[PDB]
Amino acid sequence: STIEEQAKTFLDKFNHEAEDLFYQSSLASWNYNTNITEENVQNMNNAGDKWSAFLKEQSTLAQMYPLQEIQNLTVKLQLQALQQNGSSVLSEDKSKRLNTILNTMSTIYSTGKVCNPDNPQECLLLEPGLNEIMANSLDYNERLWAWESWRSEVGKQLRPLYEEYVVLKNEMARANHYEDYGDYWRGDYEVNGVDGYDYSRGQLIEDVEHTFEEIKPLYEHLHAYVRAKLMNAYPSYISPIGCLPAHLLGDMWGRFWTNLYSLTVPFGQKPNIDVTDAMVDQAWDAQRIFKEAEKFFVSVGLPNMTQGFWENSMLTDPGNVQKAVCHPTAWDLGKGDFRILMCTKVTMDDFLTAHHEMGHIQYDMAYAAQPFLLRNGANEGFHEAVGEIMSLSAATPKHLKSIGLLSPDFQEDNETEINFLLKQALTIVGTLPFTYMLEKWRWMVFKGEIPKDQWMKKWWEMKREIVGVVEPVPHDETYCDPASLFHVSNDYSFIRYYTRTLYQFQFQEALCQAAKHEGPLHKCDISNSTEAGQKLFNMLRLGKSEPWTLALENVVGAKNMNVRPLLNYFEPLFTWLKDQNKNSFVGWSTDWSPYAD
Amino acid sequence: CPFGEVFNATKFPSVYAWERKKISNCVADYSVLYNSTFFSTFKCYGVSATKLNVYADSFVVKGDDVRQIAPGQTGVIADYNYKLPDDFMGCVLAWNTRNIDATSTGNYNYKYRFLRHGKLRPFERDISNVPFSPDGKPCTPPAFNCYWPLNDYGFYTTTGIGYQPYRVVVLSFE
Ligand SMILES: [Cl-]
Ligand SMILES: [Zn+2]
Repeated sequence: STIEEQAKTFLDKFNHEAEDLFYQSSLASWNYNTNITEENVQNMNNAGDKWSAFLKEQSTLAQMYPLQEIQNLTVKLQLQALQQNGSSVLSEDKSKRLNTILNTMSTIYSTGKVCNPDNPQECLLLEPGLNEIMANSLDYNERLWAWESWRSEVGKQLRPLYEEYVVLKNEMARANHYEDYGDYWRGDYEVNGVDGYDYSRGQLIEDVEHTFEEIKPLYEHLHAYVRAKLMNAYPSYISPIGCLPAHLLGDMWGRFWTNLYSLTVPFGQKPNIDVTDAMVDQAWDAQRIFKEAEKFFVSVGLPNMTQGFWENSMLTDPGNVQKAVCHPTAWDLGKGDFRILMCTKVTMDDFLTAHHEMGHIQYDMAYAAQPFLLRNGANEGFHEAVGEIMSLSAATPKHLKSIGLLSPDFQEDNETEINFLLKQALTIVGTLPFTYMLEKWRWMVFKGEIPKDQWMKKWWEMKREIVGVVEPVPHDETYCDPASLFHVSNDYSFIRYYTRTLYQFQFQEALCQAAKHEGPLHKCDISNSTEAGQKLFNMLRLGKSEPWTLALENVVGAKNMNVRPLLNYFEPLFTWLKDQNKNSFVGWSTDWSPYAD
Repeated sequence: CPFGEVFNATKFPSVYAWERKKISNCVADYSVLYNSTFFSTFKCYGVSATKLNVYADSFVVKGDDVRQIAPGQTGVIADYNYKLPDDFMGCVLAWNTRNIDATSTGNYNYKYRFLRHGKLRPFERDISNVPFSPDGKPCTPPAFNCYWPLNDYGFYTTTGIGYQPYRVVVLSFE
């Protein structure tokens, strides 16, 4: 009949065929990630590729139905998603070649190790070893060496490939009627039809840059603070009005200043907010941990974990004999099958993680009734954000008491709170300019705005202007530092880490208001608050189904991304920082360097 | 009396090709099954007791699909494989058969129909397996708009109860 009604009768065969064929690949993938065998890892490739095959088939099959002559949105969404040429739109060479570039980068990044000039017989890779140095070592040189080696050895190797990469990928991107590969990624945030809730691949950059401004005041102050705190650690190496030497920021890229805590702590005299001690004392085990996380969700009006979750999941490492990969993950296999893989140790960190990952699970269930193709967080940012709110509520000293982990009569020094907040900032706020700068440069490369021969010039020009950091050694085009970082040299949009990060505040906020929370926004725990749950679940149950803008509305009552909630969460820290910076200088010279002596 | 042959029966049919057993003469108590937390559903429709006096349909569906073996009810199963009248009725019984009807590797015998021109009239049945064109055209899989109308359930043992296999017995009254 009508192309609409006859498309409905395509998606319907697609869902109930994809669902199963996907569950094939999941069950495989799962076997492997848990009983790492050669037998298993091979199965993980059978249904795995049978999936990619099944897809390409149905992709080109779905092309048959004209994007144009449709109107049941839901269907238009699904079809759109499925009709995704991607690789097809290219040649045969200029497609397998791209594919080549990718895998090499991936492996060289994973397989790259660097060699100790002072002892050539020992040479470690990024993780651990290098990452270990960057996180811990307080030796200017030791640090400078790791940072440089990496960007110099594997940095340079990747330069040519990355140059070739940007072309074929743009070629790809432009072919599907996009302004550039960047325009392809921004694509994720797009919405059409649906008046009042629209969004275009421009509206993003406009909104990111607008939002990123209001952060600056906060940023520059945190900056100013750690700078002075650092001068003390590396006396003579730092300028009191300069950028921060990129190799002194606690990790390899300075993506997060977390590890700088030991050096920047406001009140080093105050101790643990750590119940790892108290948990093991009350003889808690894996079960107790998750059974608690379970309780937490139920508390706000959400469901118990499924019987299948308990009897199928893996909450504990089997040690040896059966070796397993332990990165904590939630699994939405389909067919009502929800699982966590977590090699649990009775630690606060893990306890929190369990609240995070079980959050993803709860989302995964919420949107399960949606047709297969619509099962997925509103945008790339939504799922990680939901995950993160959970650790927000669980980490409050309030929740920790009302559970018997935090000793009854412990009070909150405004100093322990400033401690904790700084802690947060090092991570949540440090990574933001870092992020936004990173994907700006990437964006601009794809918009053809950075010439091959001025790639590293423009990188560091922006690290200085935007992020307030500088290179310990100067770097010509022989290098390729942006790709020194996983996400970049492994073809992954990084901007998600910016938007998620905003959302996750807009969320927790909306939810506390609704849970009626009285203290500073950061003292908020949403437990026992069924009223708040309802409001969350309102976006949760949607999946990719409604536009993300609507999805956001359901929770925070607004149609767009707002940073105010994030700044609120940093009010008591922000003011305290303006104080500490009384006599400090706030801002930086792009001009100063560590080097040239 | 011959209820042992229906429940407790080894092999069960797909929903699309459901079985009817005729039982006249024989009188039973109904207390055979009245008392069991083996049965997960057991919703009755217009009765419940013993006056000593009959049709018994059986088949297997997915957990969530059980909803649809009641008068009215949404579709696919009720639209296309097995329709209960709004009028007449007796009872509908189900039990979880994960262990029997499902396997680690996945079990695929059990089928259902999701494509059909028209809806079933109550107690009607359709065992046709004719490639489906949403216009009545002939066919040749997968000729852009040609699909087979029968779908495999594919019951694995590690799925949500919603997706685990359930056996069903419907007792119509005459
Ligand atoms: Cl860098
Ligand atoms: Zn996560």
